[PDB]
Amino acid sequence: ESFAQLFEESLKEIETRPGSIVRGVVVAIDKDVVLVDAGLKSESAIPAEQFKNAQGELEIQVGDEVDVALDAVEDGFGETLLSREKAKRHEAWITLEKAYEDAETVTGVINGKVKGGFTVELNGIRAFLPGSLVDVRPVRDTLHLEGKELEFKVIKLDQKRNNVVVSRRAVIESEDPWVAIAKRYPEGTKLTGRVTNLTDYGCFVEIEEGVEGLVHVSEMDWTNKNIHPSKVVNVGDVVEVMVLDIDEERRRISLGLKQCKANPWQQFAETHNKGDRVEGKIKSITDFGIFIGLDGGIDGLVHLSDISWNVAGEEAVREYKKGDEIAAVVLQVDAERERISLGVKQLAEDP
Amino acid sequence: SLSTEATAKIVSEFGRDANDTGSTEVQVALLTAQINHLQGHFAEHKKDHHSRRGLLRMVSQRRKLLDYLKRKDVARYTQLIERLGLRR
Amino acid sequence: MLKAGVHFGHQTRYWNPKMKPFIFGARNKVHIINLEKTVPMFNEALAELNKIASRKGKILFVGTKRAASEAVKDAALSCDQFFVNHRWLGGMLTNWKTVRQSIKRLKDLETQSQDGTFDKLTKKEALMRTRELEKLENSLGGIKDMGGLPDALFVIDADHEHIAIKEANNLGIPVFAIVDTNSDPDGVDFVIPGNDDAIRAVTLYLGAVAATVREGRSQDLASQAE
RNA sequence: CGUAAAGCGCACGCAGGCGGUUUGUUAAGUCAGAUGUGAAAUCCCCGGGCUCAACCUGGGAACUGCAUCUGAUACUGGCAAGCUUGAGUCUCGUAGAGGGGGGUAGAAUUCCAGGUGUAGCGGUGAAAUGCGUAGAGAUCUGGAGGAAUACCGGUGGCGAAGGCGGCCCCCUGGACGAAGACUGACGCUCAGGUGCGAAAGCGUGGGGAGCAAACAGGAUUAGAUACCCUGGUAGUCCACGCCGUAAACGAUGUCGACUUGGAGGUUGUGCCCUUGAGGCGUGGCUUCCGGAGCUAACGCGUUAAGUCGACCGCCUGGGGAGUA
Repeated sequence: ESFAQLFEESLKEIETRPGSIVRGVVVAIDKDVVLVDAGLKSESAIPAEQFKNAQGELEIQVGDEVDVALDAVEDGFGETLLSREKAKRHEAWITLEKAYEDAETVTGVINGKVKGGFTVELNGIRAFLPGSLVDVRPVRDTLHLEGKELEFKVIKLDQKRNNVVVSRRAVIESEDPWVAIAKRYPEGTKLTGRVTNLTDYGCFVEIEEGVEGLVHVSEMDWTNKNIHPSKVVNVGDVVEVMVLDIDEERRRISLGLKQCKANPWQQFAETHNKGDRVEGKIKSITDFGIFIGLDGGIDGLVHLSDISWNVAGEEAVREYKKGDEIAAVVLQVDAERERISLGVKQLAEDP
Repeated sequence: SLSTEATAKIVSEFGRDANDTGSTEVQVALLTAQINHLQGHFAEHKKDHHSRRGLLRMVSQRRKLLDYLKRKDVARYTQLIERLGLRR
Repeated sequence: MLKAGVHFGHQTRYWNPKMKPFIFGARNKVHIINLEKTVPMFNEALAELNKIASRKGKILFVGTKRAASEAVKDAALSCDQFFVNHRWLGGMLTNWKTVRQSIKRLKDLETQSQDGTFDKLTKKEALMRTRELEKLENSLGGIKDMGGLPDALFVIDADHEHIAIKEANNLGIPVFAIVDTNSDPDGVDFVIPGNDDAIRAVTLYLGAVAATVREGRSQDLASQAE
């Protein structure tokens, strides 16, 4: 009657829009899809990756209750935005309590600064803070035992864009984005940003209080063109990214992501690039002037036809080595620019 | 363009009061004061066709109001065209 | 009453304007179906189901929806009724004259492959004839035991299986569907304004229909006769 | 009457046509009856006579009308008195490449004078004609003159249409909305008429950077009165007159009413927690997609090509011909 009308305003009263009221009971689990029912229209297609805690395995069976989020309705069929963000609000509440407490005490362990402030991780999540926040004074946790246990004492938070730098060790001690866009600027300030949508040319990681970043396709990895960003990173995930460029007009901060496994390649050039170190490597495709061993984490094109034996020109590597086989090959040159290591195979015992 | 003191002067001069602003003698008097004002603007400038179309518009508006007033009350029609000064 | 499943209302803005009798625009720019008018229409549907199933008639259950897939098989094999849940073939009812011998291929092929030449020719031939059986099995499996034209069609989404409705309106089958807010209640005889995309809802509506069917087929008159 | 033939290029506007709503009067239109008349023959009906029929003929009906008298007064019209919804006026603002006149700014192109400097420049699909050792092209400084206003620039804005883009001033038209007041049908359309009307062109007087018909030359080609290149005069610009046409196009006359939705743009405004770029409504103009309905289909679809009403323009096979 008005039973139903009253019933409706009752059910309005006993739900809210965000991920606040822990209401969805997990009513089917299957890898790789969780699904709940928080009194909304449909049932969420939950990833498994919003629900495994800190070492990789699941924590919640049938009947268990986490709130999710809302304010977005119907993309065709379905209901939600993920409950993991839910969690962010809880983290915010604890941070507020510390600010509110006047302080917040947990554990903060910060080994190093991607962009000038040690990284602090609380429970599952890891956050990035400005450089001062990690240490109370000039103590520096580089001399501390690695990934040490303290808490976090807050140094600085940016209040809009979420960057929090927190205080390790020293227990005793106790319009809007675009005018002053010089904070994360200067050349390469690393950031932790969640990606939003990957537009087949891009990835759109954008976190720092109402901005837009791209990390488009050219860097992303250490392969250029065949990459397809959906395969290589994620959807909705907080990553390694830094600015590389901010354009004042046109409002296009052009971030990057290759500032990572670039270092691995450098190590390969070095690590085994000290002089003439020997390597056990597997060939992948012999292209009539070489053999292309490509073991050791993405180091590209290698041994030329000129060595291969103690005969120069007549050899044709398909006749002499193999397809897909691990061999003797030592380094002989790493060229830092133009990304050419040039291994060899004549360094053996025939003469 | 026919400032507010001029319009209040003509409303109070031809109407009943400062509220009877929409009667026929008042509307004819405001259109006539406007036309006789714009004759100085079309004395020079000679080519403002987009404004002269507004002039011809309020000329025909004045003529249809005078045709209504001549049809209803010939007494105030003669008092208005003789008080105001028109008819070729 | 939102009894146990949550069947309150739907999508946002692309409502079919023919369903102006069932709307309440909520604060989140989402429609609320009039739940105090849903229940008389649903009872007017079940009062037809007891009649045409106590006719000993055949109900055909239709819903794919990627989520109401198993609720139709589970909630329809509990009765003696028939279902289509994976893929709706174009012309299973009005071109049933040629769907018939495809059913003969399914029954006449699992007859050969439960005991007969399911190994006698080639491992590749088992990989062909078996794959044929798993292709026809979740395409004709629920309609396999029907052997006739159905007397009713219970559609769970008019907007998703609108060609099954027009299909069984070329011929004279009384269809009825639970419609969404964006669905079209034109071919549907006994419209049920509610939730199409909730697993709770396709448990609730389809479960109460399942109660009216097997509870409706006289277990009392027969007993008396005995 | 969007594309088949067919919506004036767009307006104003006299005669003409049409007209919101209430009351009273009139009875002109309208309706009803009656009388006179509407010749006879002919048509039609029911009969009769020629042996039947054709034919002749009795009686009627009809002669769709006109005039007069008597009434009816719902509608239309005439007259009188109103009413406010249609229309119009006033008080506040609001946005806008709306128009006319005047002034000014920066970049660039061209030329001229000077400096540095020397062997090419320019151009093409390739080339040549052309310019350059008389110092070109480039680079710098200065000056002159003309024209158009990058970015903003927005299936954005304003205008009846044509159309209107730097910035500032002066004179000036229209639209819109909120709250009231005022007049009281003053309204819509409009043959003839009058006005405005891109570009080209014509006349008079100026001005002439860049571009560019004609024209010259080089190519291309079988030919090339062309496309391409190098030059280059009318014209493009201004002031005053004329011309009065355009694929003047939404190929859709104007005005008014009604009839499911969605996504946007732009421009006002009201309320509330402006407490946050917030939420709910409300007017105007406009873009797209689609519903019924319509259409030969394509498509149109609340800004209709849907349902209707008022008035106007136009069409009646193709060519001859929008020609004589």
